[PDB]
Amino acid sequence: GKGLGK
Amino acid sequence: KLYCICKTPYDESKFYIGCDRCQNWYHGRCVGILQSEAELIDEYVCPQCQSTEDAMTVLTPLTEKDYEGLKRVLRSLQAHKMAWPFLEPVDPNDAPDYYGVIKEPMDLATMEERVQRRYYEKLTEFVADMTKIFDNCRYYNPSDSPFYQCAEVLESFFVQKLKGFKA
Ligand SMILES: [Zn+2]
Ligand SMILES: [Zn+2]
Repeated sequence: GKGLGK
Repeated sequence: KLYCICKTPYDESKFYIGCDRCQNWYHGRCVGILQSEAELIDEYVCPQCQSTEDAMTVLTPLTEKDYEGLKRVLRSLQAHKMAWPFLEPVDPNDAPDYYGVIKEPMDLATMEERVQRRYYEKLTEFVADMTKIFDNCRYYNPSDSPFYQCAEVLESFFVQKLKGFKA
């Protein structure tokens, strides 16, 4: 996951 | 001059079946078809032509009936237990960095709007948008996250539901 998170 | 998958000279003593697509003739024997068996299929379609037909299903224009199909396919996806993350655009409030990470966002509601306005001209364009949904999710979310697993499951489902879509 490249994202900070949901 | 040479015929059939076996590339041999024409022999008039042998039973041939003709492919209604390319009009080439094939030894019944080489295609696993007896004469009595050939009088039960109306249109023989040879190995080479058949795989061409298979390949071109995603490229031919979407008919009015195909559009009925896309609507059904979309509805079954929206109803799937694992489709909850994909129903609407990601909310920036839930994932503040999302629209900075994901360059081409996609979701099922956007795809429904696109089907509504007949945006798709070939099946491959619909598949491309669906694939974006899953690829984005797997890109943004860690592999051990239920979001990622939801993408894995839903893509597998979709690929199944697309079999025998087109006439
Ligand atoms: Zn053929
Ligand atoms: Zn042959």
